[PDB]
Amino acid sequence: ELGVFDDMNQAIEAAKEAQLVVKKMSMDQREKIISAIRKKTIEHAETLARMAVEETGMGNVGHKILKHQLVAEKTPGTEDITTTAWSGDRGLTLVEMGPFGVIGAITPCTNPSETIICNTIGMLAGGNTVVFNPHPAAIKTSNFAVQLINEASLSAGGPVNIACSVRKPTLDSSKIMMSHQDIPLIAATGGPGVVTAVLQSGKRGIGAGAGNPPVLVDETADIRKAAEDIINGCTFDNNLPCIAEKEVVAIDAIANELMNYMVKEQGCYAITKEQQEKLTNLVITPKGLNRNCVGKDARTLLGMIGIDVPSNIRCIIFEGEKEHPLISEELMMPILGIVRAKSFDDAVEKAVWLEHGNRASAHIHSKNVDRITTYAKAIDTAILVKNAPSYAAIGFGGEGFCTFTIASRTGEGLTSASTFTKRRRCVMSDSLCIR
Amino acid sequence: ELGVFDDMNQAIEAAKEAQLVVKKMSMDQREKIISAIRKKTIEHAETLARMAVEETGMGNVGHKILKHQLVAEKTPGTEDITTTAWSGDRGLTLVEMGPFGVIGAITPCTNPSETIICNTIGMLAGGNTVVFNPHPAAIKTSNFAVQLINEASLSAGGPVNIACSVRKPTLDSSKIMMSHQDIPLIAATGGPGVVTAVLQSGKRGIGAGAGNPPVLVDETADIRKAAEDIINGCTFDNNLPCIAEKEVVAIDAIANELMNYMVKEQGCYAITKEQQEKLTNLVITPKGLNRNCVGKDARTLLGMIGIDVPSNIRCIIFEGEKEHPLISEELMMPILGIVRAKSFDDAVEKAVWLEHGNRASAHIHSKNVDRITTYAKAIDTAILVKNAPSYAAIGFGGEGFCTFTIASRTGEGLTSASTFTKRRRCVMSDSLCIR
Amino acid sequence: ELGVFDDMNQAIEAAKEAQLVVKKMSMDQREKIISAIRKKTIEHAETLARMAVEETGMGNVGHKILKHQLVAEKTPGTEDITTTAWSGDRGLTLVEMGPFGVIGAITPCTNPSETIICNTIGMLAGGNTVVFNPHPAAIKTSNFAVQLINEASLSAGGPVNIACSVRKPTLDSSKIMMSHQDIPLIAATGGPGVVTAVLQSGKRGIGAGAGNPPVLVDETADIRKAAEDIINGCTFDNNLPCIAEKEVVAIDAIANELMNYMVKEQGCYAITKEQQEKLTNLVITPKGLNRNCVGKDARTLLGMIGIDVPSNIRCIIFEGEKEHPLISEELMMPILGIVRAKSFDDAVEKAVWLEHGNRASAHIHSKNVDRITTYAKAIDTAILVKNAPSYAAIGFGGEGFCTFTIASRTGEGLTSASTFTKRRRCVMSDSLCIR
Amino acid sequence: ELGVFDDMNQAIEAAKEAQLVVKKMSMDQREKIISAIRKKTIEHAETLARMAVEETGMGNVGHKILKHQLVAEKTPGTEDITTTAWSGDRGLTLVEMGPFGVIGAITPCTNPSETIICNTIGMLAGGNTVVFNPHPAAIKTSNFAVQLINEASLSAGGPVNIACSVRKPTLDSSKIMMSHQDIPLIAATGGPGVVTAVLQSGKRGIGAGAGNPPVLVDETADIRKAAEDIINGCTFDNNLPCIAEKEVVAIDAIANELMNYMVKEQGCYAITKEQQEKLTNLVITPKGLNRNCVGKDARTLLGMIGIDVPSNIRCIIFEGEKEHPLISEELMMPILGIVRAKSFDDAVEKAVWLEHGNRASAHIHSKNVDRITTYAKAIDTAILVKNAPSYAAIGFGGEGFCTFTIASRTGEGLTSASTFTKRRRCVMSDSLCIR
Repeated sequence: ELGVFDDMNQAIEAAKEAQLVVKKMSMDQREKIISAIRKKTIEHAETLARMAVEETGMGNVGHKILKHQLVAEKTPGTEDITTTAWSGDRGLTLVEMGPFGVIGAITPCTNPSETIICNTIGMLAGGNTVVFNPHPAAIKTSNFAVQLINEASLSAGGPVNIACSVRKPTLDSSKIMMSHQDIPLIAATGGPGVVTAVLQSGKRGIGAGAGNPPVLVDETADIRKAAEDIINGCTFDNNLPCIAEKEVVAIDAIANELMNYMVKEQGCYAITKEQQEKLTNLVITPKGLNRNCVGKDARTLLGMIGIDVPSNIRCIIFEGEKEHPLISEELMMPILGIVRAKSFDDAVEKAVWLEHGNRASAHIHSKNVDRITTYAKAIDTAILVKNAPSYAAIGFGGEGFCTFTIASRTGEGLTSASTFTKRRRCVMSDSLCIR
Repeated sequence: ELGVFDDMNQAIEAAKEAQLVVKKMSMDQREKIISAIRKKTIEHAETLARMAVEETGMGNVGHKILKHQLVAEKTPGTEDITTTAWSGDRGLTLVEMGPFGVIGAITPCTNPSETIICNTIGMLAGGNTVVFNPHPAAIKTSNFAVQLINEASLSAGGPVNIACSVRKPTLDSSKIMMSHQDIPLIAATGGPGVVTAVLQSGKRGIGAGAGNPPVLVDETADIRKAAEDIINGCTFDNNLPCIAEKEVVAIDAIANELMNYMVKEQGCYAITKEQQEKLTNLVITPKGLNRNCVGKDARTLLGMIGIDVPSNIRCIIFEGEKEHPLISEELMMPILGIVRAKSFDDAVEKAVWLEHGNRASAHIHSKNVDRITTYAKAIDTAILVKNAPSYAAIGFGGEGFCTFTIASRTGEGLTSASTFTKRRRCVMSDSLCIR
Repeated sequence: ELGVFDDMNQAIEAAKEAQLVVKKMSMDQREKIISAIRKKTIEHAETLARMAVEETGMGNVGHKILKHQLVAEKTPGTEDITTTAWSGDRGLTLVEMGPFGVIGAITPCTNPSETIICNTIGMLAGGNTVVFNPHPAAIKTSNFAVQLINEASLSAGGPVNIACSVRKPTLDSSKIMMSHQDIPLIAATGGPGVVTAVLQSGKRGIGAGAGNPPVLVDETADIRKAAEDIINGCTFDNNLPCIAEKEVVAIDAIANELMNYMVKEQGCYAITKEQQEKLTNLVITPKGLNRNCVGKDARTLLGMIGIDVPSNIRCIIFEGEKEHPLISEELMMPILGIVRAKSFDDAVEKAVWLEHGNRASAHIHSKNVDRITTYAKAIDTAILVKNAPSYAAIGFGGEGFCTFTIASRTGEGLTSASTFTKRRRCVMSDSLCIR
Repeated sequence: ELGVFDDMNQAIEAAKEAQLVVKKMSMDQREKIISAIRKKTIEHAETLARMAVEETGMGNVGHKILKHQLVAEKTPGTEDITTTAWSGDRGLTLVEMGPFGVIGAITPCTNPSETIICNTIGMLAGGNTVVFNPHPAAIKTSNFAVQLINEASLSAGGPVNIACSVRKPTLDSSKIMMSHQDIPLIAATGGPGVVTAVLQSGKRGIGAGAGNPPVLVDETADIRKAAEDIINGCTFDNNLPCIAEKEVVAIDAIANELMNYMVKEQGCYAITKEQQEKLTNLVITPKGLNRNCVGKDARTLLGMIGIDVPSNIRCIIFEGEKEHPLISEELMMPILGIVRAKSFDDAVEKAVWLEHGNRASAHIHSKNVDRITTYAKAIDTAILVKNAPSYAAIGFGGEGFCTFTIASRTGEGLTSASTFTKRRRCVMSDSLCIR
């Protein structure tokens, strides 16, 4: 299988060879390989999507197809590689973005192939190659994505092995990456466990940690549209994405109108105190989160606690305190609690507890510039969406490019090609200021 | 003593308090505190400089005074904090540079107070505070710099403790910083030992590793000016700075002219094979580098092996192979070997071995754009100076700002305020595109 | 008198000589001359201000002193001159901002010395010199400013005649500028008559035309603060500035609260229908605008129609239709009509008529992002201030730099040094891309 | 015929209607219409090219096809429309690029359809429409291009009349454009006569004046490659383009080698003093330039003075003084004199006379950074190409985008969408700085 290897040392070596050609390739040559990856991704997004659902049991196909199309269209390519110039009496100074080399990447089972392909477009654009240690739940999907990219590069004249992976990811294979001297950067896209581990590797780690994104709704909001956007956003790929709304905080005065709209127009099903407890018991085990529930549609989750509901039901909503464990905990499930709030200031405090100091993602619906500003300042997230669904944050219905590696922990924010370069200052003294 | 504390947990706590005021300070308020730090630095550069020489035994006062003046003048302040905007049908998207929080910093005995103050200007500009664990050889100097900054902030209305330090740095106090949960970023300015250690901390580490900067001189160079620039650059603060030229590679045809110029006009003293061996024996011990020699002027080093020379001698030069240990090893001494080369291509290969894969700093004298380009591409350093002394790389006689934390390992290059921020995307959907 | 000449051909020649030195001056040399102009301006703003009031009869001293301090502090200098770089396989391409040469400038009697000095800072920063043909009402003031700048440049090592003027401006002297072959650019800061004339000169004309800036206030606005900001803005330097609010459009529901606040807290005096007609008769003559009224404080204007009012009265307000000639006409007087509006959409239409297709300046008080966006899009002005006084538009209490030459007609917007340069592309083929 | 009208007032009105839809179109909608124009241009470049040659008698088809493909590929679209943001304590300030409206354009018979289409892509990207008054020699070609664009916009959902023209251009129809109140900007791409006329119109004129681009070759140049590049560049589309090399200045020592290479490898034919005089008599008439010679290939021009030469001859070269009228005069003919020069400084002086103060285009072959810098500074052109053919200046084999409207006179340089917008500052006070 193309770009896939029996072990990590082989993956890294192959990748290191290809990178010697990649660092000397023009922008035009890289952009061709990248253009063919975009094309290959679109052509196979149906295959990639059903693979992920079939292998992991999570998410759904129509949303995963859109995810893959967003990656192909809006992931930055070589236009993201830029140069700055200062010139004056003392000459010209240039600052460039040079390659790192072979980058290691650790990728999730939620957006497995989206991450792999987004990372590669970016990383390749900057003259890097990349070696993946994919989540073992999504290994087939992941290595299919890898094989696609090499197909795409083979199509565009080469080289082979711009992206490599291993046939069987383990912890041993990931330990070998993180102590490999040929690898100076690792991008970690995953939970806190893996991110922490890369920032202990002795290499620079770009760390995409977790979150619990709240969405604030105040009384100035368009409430009908707020309902629509929040469910759309929460339920996207069955709540798998890190950015998706996972709990609401509603100003008291409009909280009934919002929730009403949610039931009556957005396919929401309000559960009783009783039903809340059996669902909590289901989705939160003594072992932590229920892997069998993560990324499951709401009809399926309701069905699992013996509640039969119409096929047009797509989200479980209820009103609860912020400590409610379906509210305080990141579930990656179309399960959305509403937390009622006395005041905007109380709303901000509740939202901030709920975000859990992650400074990952948070959302607001308000038409009031002071309100937005207040919330923005206090919540201090890598991402803030105002009056749209969360996925606007990655260019689905909002300005800006797509990524799947949001580096909230180590601070690079929404990663692109430029993230994965080294800065190089070039000082041409006392010449080449033409003024 | 102001900003200085008995232990690291106290340092960090004080710093964390001040940062709560700093993150809500305007740019104008930060820039005032920064303006007063610049002023305080200039007023006390004579004191800072003689302190460093007196405490460490290294460098010299006139050059250290200039180093401090460069920091005050050319370290970026709040103008380095920038914002990007994308607007279109789907609204306005902003990307901002938000504070990290309390940054930890580990600083050297070579440019102790320069680093402390440069870091602080940058870090403060971005809404951070900073806690230092200074090199223990330069603790007095370092903590004097710290106390100055708090004086400067006290002068500008507060707050106290924007920069903190410890009375007695140790390895215990640095371990406490690197495992402190209140600290998400550490800037490490030092050798590979300390940098490696911060990249194992579980936090993002900005890593300023070591080097061995070569300077290539070809036959198109202005040779008389190349002589002048290289000695000036090599001998600056007795070769302490990471960037300074520490070995030459000369195209054979002009190597005699260069070296001749060096002796006859630049205060160089050519040593014999005999004298080379006693100096190697002196400056390289079974314990590694001779701490008693590092940063010593050439008259002093010559004197230590019983060679008496006129006061106008400032650099030891000789012709040798690249493996010669005064040539291959970073000495931080005004000791500069010349390596003769058949051809430009041979010159590039020699220079590349000598740089030792650090991708730190390298230099060239050539008037030929293809030559410069060839060398630049192959040497791939964070810094490349063409036809000037190395310190042009930090704005002394070259375009661009000053830093003392050149992050060659982790890839941020010449650090400034913007380095020490987190990126924040703000998506204002379907409003505030005024076009 | 320094920089001032008997005739325009002499002015231009002297300016052309100085420019030969200016185009070869470093940024540091220009910035020194500029730094001394900033300093000289502050030191003499009291003199400049009382000169203008005393010579023209217009405005007031305290506000003119602040105007001059804004120019000194916030007019961009040589940091406004920037360079862009594109590098790739085909080499390096630079784009620079090169000088025009000798720029001609035509300046107003409202902000005479502010314009002269702002233009010069900018123009000098870019390697130009400048020749002024000052408004004849403010010739003394204007040529004093000129003489100051040459004093400032003399102080900083030269050259003399970076700014020149004529002892006696006329129409003949301005015709000679506009047909002078040594002058490729003219900046026209004045009414439509002079701007039109420069755009007929055969040279590039940068055209700062007139306006009638409306300020919209809706029901979401902070009304008490809206009152404060609008009077402060309208009455600044007795309404002389082009940007200042000159009429209000108020959403009906809060129009009484706004106007009430204006009378009770902002020193406003509401006039009756009767009093409106005698003031209209006063300030609008068969000859057009009453030169004896322009830039007069409200107590003085009220007094002129025999209405005695307390010294604490600073603005004349009344409610009227938009066609009311104190509302529809730019008066440059602290005379501010309020136009009541059924709805936001009606408010936008009224404001748009009132702006008169100038696309100059307009203002809004609203906390609603859709409202702001709607208004912004429809009014389409070079300048839009939201929830502040108009002078925020030039950095008094708002982000961004200062100018006094707002080129609304020819489209360059708020002029700075970069405006007054020529773009130069430099294509270095197949070299100096170091990546 | 689509977008073409019987008279100019109709053209302008139709254009003004379409622009009301264009100013409210998203970037995505504009970029679709633009994408279809790019596609339509490529599909019909063979038709456009042979039309121009057949109608004007000038240039050649293979080069015109490449010209059209460069326009389609490298003319900037809506990515050229950008936004700047400043945020701080006082809020957020945005600067946008808003539409002008209906732009008038005057276009040449040399690159008729290239100009029309390049202008339109740019102008449309910024929310403008455009009305053309095409050169009457190339009216069919020009109006075919116009009709294509409307075809392209019709294909992409509309609107019709984004570009308009007249069936029969005259001076009356161009006078009506230049005095039309619905038109605030005119782009003039043509000789000095038309540019001067637009800068007398009372509107902002963007003025693309003429030139005489010299190419300097010194002794450090790659001479064989210099020969190749200069002929390729000079002879491109039979020397029609404004940018093309039209005379050489050669350092004496390598001038024979260059010229030798030109004859022996580049299809050059050296003419005698005798033959020079009959060609001068041919191509320069008492009426000025010979319209029957402009843009004719060298075999044809040689043939016209009775000199029969092989089909492989593409350029007429000779050695002459700089005043030689085939050297000093812009001919737009593959006629290239070599001017021999004592020294680089003499070479620079000769080149500068030859450029004739146009500050249009100039070229150099030198590997020496000080040489390039010296020449660049003294020649001060909108365009400078180093070591490539001139057409690198527009992205054929050099970094940067394509244009056909190089505004050398009025200073905007290489025009793109951003040129044809008005700047708009938006000051959001004391809100929407999220930091």
